Amino acid sequence: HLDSQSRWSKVKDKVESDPRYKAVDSSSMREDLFKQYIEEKELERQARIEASLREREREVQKARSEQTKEIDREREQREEAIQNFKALLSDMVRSSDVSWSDTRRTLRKDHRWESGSLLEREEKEKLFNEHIEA
Amino acid sequence: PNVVFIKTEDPDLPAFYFDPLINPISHRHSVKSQEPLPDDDEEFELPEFVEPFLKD
Repeated sequence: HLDSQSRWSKVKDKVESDPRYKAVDSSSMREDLFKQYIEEKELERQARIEASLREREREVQKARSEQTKEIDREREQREEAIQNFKALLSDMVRSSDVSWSDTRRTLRKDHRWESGSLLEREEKEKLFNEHIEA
Repeated sequence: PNVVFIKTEDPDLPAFYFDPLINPISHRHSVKSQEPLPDDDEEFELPEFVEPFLKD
């Protein structure tokens, strides 16, 4: 009656007389053969845990993809911030002869500039330059 | 009527198993009933001397 527990140290002294034990010309190999030989509701619960982990991984991947889509819709467009930057450049700025630094120093006194807090100064200056060029 | 159905994988699960697919149940923290309710002397005067619903 062998399972994964049973030790070869213990089984050996029980079968060492058989002609089928001696028939293996080596001790290293009688032990390997022994090691190989040694290896519903609970299995259902284990499959439950496995399917739950699989569904959880799939849902985590889908949520990461959706978060990436949202972050891309923000950074590639945060679309409201870029639209507000263009709108401030259209409203508070009308002459293309003014500079981006002077325009920023003038528009900093306005309350609409705070709406463009989510964007960096580099992107803001670039949008102001694009608006002045247009 | 979006027909939502929890399509299981294999018949190792029970029938009514919460598949980790939908959402957290409520994430409720505002409910607080750590102390016992007051209508216990009245509930103590309200026995249920008949057999249960579907024990069999």
